[PDB]
Amino acid sequence: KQVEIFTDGSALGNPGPGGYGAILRYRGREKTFSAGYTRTTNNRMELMAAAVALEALKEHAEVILSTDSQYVRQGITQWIHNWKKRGWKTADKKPVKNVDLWQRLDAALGQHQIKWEWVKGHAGHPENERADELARAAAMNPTLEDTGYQVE
Repeated sequence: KQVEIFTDGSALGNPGPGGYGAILRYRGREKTFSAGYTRTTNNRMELMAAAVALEALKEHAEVILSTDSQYVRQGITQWIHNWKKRGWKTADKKPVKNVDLWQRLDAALGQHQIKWEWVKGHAGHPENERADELARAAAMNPTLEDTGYQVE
């Protein structure tokens, strides 16, 4: 009755072609999601992976989401609630970097019960390693445009 989610994102530049990988497991079966983008960043792909995986759930679910992304971890544990208080802007009044994706992720997280597993390394986390392989394979064959990517 719980959904296990494992995500990763990767890009070949800063900005360059990138992609994500997401694996969803529920009631012993798995589903895989992966897509590649022409010009993006590692952080956007790491964040997009989690949003996409949470979007495939079409009803409230109890979720264990495992990701080794430091970026996603800081957003969830330190940044998002402060950014909402400040209307999604930094102190210089610019929109937060990647606000499009943070808002997409935030929408999805507010419908579920999520236990976040912040993993550190591929050893002993085979699904996270597989999600990394998926993301890298998608970066090698991009088909989509990452419309919200902006320089700097």
